[PDB]
Amino acid sequence: GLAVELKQSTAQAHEKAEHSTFMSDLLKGRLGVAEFTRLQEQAWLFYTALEQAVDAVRASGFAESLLDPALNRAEVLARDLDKLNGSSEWRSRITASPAVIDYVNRLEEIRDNVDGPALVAHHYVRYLGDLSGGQVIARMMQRHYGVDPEALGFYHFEGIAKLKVYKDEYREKLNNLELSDEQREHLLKEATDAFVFNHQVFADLGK
Ligand SMILES: OC[C@H]1O[C@@](CO)(O[C@H]2O[C@H](CO)[C@@H](O)[C@H](O)[C@H]2O)[C@@H](O)[C@@H]1O
Repeated sequence: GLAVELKQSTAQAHEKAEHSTFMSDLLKGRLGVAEFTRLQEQAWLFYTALEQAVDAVRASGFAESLLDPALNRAEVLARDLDKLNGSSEWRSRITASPAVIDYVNRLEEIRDNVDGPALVAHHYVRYLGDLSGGQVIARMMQRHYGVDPEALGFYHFEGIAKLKVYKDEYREKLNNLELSDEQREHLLKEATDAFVFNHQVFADLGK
């Protein structure tokens, strides 16, 4: 099944992502609200691009049931940033890091080429992450740094009642997605690329 193969093919990349110095220090309480805010600013950039690609692919008629609009984060994230930054000034202030430029470039290639299988790979890596370790991240931003949960809306999925149930549903959708042999190979390859982009985002954030 695709869901298992995806999890296995990306296991090494997941571990490397999880143990990046920036993410490691952030989660262990060794940084601060400021760094979490820098992370969320960069995320707003790549989620904006991700969700444009999602919009394109869904509109094209591919992976429709997987591409649940309830997952959209860009507007929720903008409200978090308004809270974290104390105004909407950040919008005209933020600059993409070199890793984010590469990530956004890939996502815009996917969008404009309407590369459905690639988009699914990117969707899995980000959204299943948010529904998973993202829950731990939100808890630890509050506990380590006193971030108000009003500024952690990113990690809350309105009108998803049960996260584990949702993820099992998601994995079943992956398993039933019709793919040619090369589309499947491409999806798997792109999933590891997606993890590597995130690794590079964290590396730039650590400096
Ligand atoms: O579980 C998430 C993800 O982590 C991986 C590799 O990083 O597995 C590691 O962590 C698991 C628990 O979270 C352990 O059971 C496993 O032994 C360890 O390698 C991936 O396999 C997994 O999808």
